[PDB]
Amino acid sequence: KGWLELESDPGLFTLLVEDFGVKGVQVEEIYDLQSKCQGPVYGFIFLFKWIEERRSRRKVSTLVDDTSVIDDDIVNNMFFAHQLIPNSSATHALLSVLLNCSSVDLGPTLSRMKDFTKGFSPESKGYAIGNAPELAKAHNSHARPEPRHLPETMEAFHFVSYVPITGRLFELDGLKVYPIDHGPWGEDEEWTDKARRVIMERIGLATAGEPYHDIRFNLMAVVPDRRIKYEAEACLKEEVEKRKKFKIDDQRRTHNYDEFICTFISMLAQEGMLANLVEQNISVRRRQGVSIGRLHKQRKP
Amino acid sequence: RSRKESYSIYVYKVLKQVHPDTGISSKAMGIMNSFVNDIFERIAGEASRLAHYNKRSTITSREIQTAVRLLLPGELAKHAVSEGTKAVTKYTSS
Amino acid sequence: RSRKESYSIYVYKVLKQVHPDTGISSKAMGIMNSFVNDIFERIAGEASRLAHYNKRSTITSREIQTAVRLLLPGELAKHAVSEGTKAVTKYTSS
Amino acid sequence: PHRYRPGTVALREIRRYQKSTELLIRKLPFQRLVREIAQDFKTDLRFQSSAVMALQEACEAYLVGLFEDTNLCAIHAKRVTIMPKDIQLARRIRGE
Amino acid sequence: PHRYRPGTVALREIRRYQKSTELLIRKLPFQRLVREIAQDFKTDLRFQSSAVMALQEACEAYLVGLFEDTNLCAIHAKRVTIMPKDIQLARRIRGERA
Amino acid sequence: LRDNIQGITKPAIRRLARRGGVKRISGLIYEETRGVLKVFLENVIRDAVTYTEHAKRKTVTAMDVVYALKRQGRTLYGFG
Amino acid sequence: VLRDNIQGITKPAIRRLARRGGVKRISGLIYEETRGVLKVFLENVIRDAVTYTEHAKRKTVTAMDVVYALKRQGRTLYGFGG
Amino acid sequence: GPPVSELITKAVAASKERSGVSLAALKKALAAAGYDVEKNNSRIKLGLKSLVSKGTLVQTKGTGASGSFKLNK
Amino acid sequence: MQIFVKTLTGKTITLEVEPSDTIENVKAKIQDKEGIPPDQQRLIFAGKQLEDGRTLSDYNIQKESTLHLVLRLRGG
Amino acid sequence: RAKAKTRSSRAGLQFPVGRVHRLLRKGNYSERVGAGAPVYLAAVLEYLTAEILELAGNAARDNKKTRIIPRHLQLAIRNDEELNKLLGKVTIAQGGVLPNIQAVLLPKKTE
Amino acid sequence: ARAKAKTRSSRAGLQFPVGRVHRLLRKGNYSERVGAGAPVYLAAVLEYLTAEILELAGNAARDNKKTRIIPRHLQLAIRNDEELNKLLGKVTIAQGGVLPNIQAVLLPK
Amino acid sequence: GEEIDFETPGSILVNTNLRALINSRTFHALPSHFQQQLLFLLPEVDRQVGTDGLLRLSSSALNNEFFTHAAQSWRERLADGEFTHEMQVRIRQEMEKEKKVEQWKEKFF
DNA sequence: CCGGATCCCCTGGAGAATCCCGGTGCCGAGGCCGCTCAATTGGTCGTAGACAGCTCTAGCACCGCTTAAACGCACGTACGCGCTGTCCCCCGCGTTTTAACCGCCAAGGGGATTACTCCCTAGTCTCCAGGCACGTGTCACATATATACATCCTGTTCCAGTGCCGG
DNA sequence: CCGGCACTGGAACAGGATGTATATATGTGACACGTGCCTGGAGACTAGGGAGTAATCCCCTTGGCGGTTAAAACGCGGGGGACAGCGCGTACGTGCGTTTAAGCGGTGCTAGAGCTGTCTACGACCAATTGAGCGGCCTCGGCACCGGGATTCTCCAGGGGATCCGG
Repeated sequence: KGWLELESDPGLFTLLVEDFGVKGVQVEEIYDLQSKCQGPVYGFIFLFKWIEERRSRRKVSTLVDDTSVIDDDIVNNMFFAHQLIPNSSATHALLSVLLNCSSVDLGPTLSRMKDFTKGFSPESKGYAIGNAPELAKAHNSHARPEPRHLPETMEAFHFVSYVPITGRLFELDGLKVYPIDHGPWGEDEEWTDKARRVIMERIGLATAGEPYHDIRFNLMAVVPDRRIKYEAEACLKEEVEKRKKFKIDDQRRTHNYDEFICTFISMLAQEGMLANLVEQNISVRRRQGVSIGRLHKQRKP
Repeated sequence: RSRKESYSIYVYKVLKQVHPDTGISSKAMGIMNSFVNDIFERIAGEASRLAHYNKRSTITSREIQTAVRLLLPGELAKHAVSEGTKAVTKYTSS
Repeated sequence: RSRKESYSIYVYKVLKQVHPDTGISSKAMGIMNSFVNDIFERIAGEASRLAHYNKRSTITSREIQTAVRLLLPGELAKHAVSEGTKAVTKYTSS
Repeated sequence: PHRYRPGTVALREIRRYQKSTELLIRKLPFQRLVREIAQDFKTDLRFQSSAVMALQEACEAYLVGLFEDTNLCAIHAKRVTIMPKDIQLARRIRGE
Repeated sequence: PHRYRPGTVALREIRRYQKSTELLIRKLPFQRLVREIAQDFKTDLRFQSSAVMALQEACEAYLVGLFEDTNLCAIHAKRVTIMPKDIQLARRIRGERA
Repeated sequence: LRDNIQGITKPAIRRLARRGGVKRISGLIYEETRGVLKVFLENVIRDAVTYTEHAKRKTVTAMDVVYALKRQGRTLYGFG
Repeated sequence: VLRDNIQGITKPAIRRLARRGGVKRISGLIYEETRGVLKVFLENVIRDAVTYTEHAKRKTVTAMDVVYALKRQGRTLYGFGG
Repeated sequence: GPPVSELITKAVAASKERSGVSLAALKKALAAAGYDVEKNNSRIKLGLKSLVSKGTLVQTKGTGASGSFKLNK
Repeated sequence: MQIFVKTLTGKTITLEVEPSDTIENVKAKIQDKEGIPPDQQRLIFAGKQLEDGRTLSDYNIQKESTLHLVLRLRGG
Repeated sequence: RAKAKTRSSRAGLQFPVGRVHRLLRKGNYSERVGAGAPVYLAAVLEYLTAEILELAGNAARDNKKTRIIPRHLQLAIRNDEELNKLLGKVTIAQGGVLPNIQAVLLPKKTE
Repeated sequence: ARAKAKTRSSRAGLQFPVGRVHRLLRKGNYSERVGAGAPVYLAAVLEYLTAEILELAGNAARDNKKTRIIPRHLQLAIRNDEELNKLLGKVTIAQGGVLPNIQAVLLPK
Repeated sequence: GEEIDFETPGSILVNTNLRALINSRTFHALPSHFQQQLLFLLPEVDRQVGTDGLLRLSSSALNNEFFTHAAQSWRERLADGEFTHEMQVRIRQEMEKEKKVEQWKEKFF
């Protein structure tokens, strides 16, 4: 069970959902939370800094909260999964968004997975979700290669999914045992304003002050793909150029540069002129208690 | 034979309520009791100094909160202040 | 307004006793007053701790002697103890 | 002209500053630093002139001792120039 | 026949004493030293077993901290072996010497 | 008021080093020392303001600063 | 009467204490200075403990007196009282 | 009195080893022979400057005075 | 010559950027002031993602205008 | 007379409020002691004890032991950043010092 | 009828006040009761320390050809004496400065 | 010396900014055959064909933020000293040992 | 053999820093007066502990046995300490600039003061159950033993250098 | 001009030796839970002073503005110190045999820790009151600053003095 770390990028998620087989969906990075977006049909994915210090200092939390779901029928109908895989939070949130909405042309593998898992229990459902070869391959294809060499405390971040399954905003978390129901919307808004308000209050309770207090959050909105909307042409040109540049970024991100850098430095050293420019482009100031040297030497008696 | 006051029972109850399957031998238990006594003495002394500096003849919850903020560093002080405020609110309400 | 308690005149009298022809500045007088207050507070706190350790609710000459011995180092402490004992004996005689 | 060798003026400054007790840090720039640091703790906060002077004097005393420890660390390492490495070692030994 | 080069057994002992918390100082000679020192203050002085154990624990912790400070000074001085110079430097920095 | 840590000028650090007995001063240490000050004040003012927050006062007095310094073991003489 | 037992803190003991401190190489002059520093620290702590015991009209140094003496110097010890 | 060149040449030749002779070895040989080295060691370095260009003594791996010197073949 | 940068949470930060400067120095200043690595944030101008390797004058960023900082980090 | 219950249980707290109040009265820190001050002090003490015991239990589970030894307490106090500064001038008997290991970095994400 | 209200300081023959020290001890919340001889002893110790410090400061001023004691003189007097330096090694003196401490290595060869 | 030091962190590559060390002008100041050989160790997106059909790099193919992040990570790993052979061998052994235990869970996933 | 020219140590003079004397002014240190408030003196009363007596307990002394560890010696080796070299970076100095500071003025903010009251906790009484000392069952672990794996060290093996000589 | 045969060193690897973590089995002392009780915590009620609050005075803090430099900033030459490389030798790490005494276990004594009862003197509390100490004012001498010499410290220049080279 490798499941390497995944980077949270809009183009990365767009390419990932394209690899999933679904054609009419993508993600967008909203910038202003006080603005209004058009057609935010699908749910929101929110990256927040997950720290267990609060839970350790608030150990009395296993009790059922007021916003927590009481019955099991709606949980059985909707797609909610626990965190049984170490690094499936991104996939958990993405599948929570995709499988809890209609009018979507899901991929054949995703369609048969949803059909098989329709009407199930969240624990074994998530366990079956984790045991998928195509899902793991898709996750690892877009996964960064550099973190796999690190193990050769930690700032962890987690996704939460906001979705209007039955006209009410439900929050889905990988680590939370029970989803919390806190969407009373359904009067005049298109579910966007309530999501913005809940994000605002989450940020307020997160920091509640002027100091940064480790300000690391990222909100993304799942939206139908704009290519078909623009087809049915400056908008088409900008959409296709964004798609191409994002695809290039995804291709470039997954390649490790260790061998390239090593080869470049070795070629410069064997060429002879390296010792010139490496002597001039020095970042740290010299004669500051740092032992800088041993470039062209052996040091083996 | 006289009796000696200690926090052994309360600390063990806290341990049970946080780690039901974990125990403490009576060699590090004395260490925990000494830590509790030292923290209590430091907080009480800081509260007494705060009362004396402001010409206060009584030690209220505000003095204890100020002593906790001064002594405990980082988010430990904030969490302790929140817990103390919640406990005081629950005690006053009931 | 309100009277301020300070050892300015006492320090000046002591200085005249030891150095009749040497004066003192306002900043030096304030520093001396702060030093006297700090030493008094530290010795009183040490004596209070000594009384509390032995379950004593009163502060006698022994507590102050022990505080002086613990705080002041070596020959300075010895001379301070001698001077305090002489003062106590003179007070008892008269 | 007449230029002193590197070090003589430094020794003269050491002798002059150790023989005087003026304020090495300018009062007004330090006061603004105190005001801006206290802003994060409590806004709309006033500072007495005596409080600012006392805080500046305390910082002067703290920094002088830190620099003395830094110089001793440099001397221990067969070096004369003080370095950030020396300050880090001095603060780590003192527990800061 | 077979032996370890210098720097390996020392590291193994360092790891062993980092993972263990026994009394490195023998209890009886330390207690006897405490008794000898407690004669210039008051003669015919008795010491409890808990008191001498606490004294030994405190002295061991203080010496471990001092040795850590001296090792830090030696690493700062681009040296591996510790000398009395770094001991004096650490004592001065901590304020014990001056 | 922002970015006033630069108010502690390089010669001001030089004067402090000369007072401490320093012949030669490095460059990057000029950025280091201010940072140390940027910690020390945060370790003192935060205490003093706390005293200011306890006496129901909106100004910082000299005695509060003296108390804050005394709490950390750096007792100050001449202000109370 | 016993005199001059500072050698009871033997060279292997100092070596092991430095090993716990992360020291891998120890010079021959470290042991004497370490013994002197330990003797000074013991003298200070024992003087404080003796003063505490004499204040209490006692001639037996209890563990609580040692803890108080250590705490008065900023080196309070846990596990022998409060 | 006598020039330092021939005596340092004899000192470096007396090694009878493939490895070169260092400056410390020259200093200790001169001290044993009974020559003023502490007050004229820098002058000894100047002596090297009088023969390095000559070609009768070549540095092995070191640069300048520091290093080891060997007789040219 | 000043500039304002917003965050997704609405926090406002003030930076000093020359008109002929580049966004790499802006990221370096951001890292210096708040501490996040420069590679973990991206600049946004009127909803357009800033491209690395281009100066401020390339996209015509006016003085005292507003930009956005979107924090692209790792996770799950 | 109604049922007599301790003030500690009134506030839903484990540490004894009455014992803290009695110690404050006997400690003579001030002429008067407030009603809510013992509750606040006991709550702070209980929170600190709970945090220390939880960290010690985590260390013991890392050590595969069901009892908390002085080694576990020393590791818990020294590893934590805020507790180390609070207890930077204390000594723990049979506690030792932190070894030189890099196994602390473990981004575990599980139920 | 009523005897002269002589001060306890005059009775015990010390300059520092006794009534003020006793009042501060009683109002300082140190202990429930305060003995009769404790304030006298504490005031005597304070007077001894003040006299020693003032004598050293006066000696420093005479060495400096100054008639008026300044904070610099107090700092010099406190730091020069080993016992006072140990007593006040963790204190800050306003307008006091530091002693001239230049090592041998600092001086040119 | 003879070989360029890549193993020990003592080399100045950790303290040297690879962003300034490697640039478009630096790459264009290299022999053509070396550049052609090195381009084969790069992704497909950053390589295109011009009028002559030879492999060419884009404007942002080398001075983008991701390359700088990769270089910084390489410098950090140099600081950790993970490129040394004495630890590279045990890294290889650790990587190979995983396949020994994966043979039981291969048939289930 | 004895005139060249290079580098080393001593003194002298120019130049900057600082002591040393004397004048001037200014401002606060100490003395004095008025007041007021709290320290003295007197007396009473409550209880903290001083002191003598009893109990018991753990600290000291001593003996023996076992073996873990310290000691001393040997030997190797590698690390700290010169010694030298390099080169580049703060020091010192000159010129520019720039804002700190002294002085003044003004507004008002809240810190301190006085009065009023009110309610909150010390104090006392009585009840009762929470936790402490004690006793007892049980299991977590310190210990022991055997085995396999990870390091360490050294001895052996395969690949890259010189040195020779006439088509 | 140049390469098969006769020499080496140096990166890589294999095997023995050592230490350590892991898998079971022991028996054990210390930890966890039940029990008697008794004393300290809790429920009621009172009262008296400390604290909360309103109104007010003015001390002091904040804000602003005009000069004046004292001091910070910037630029350049360069001296010398930070850093690197090299060599050495001696001091320390590692190992082993030996001696020591540390540690464990049982025995005995007893001097002192700790608890208790009396009763006494010592300290808290309240009135009267009065002298010492605090607040405000004044003046005159000690010190900061000024300037002029005179002395002292720094650094570079001139030159006695030891030394290898060539007809």
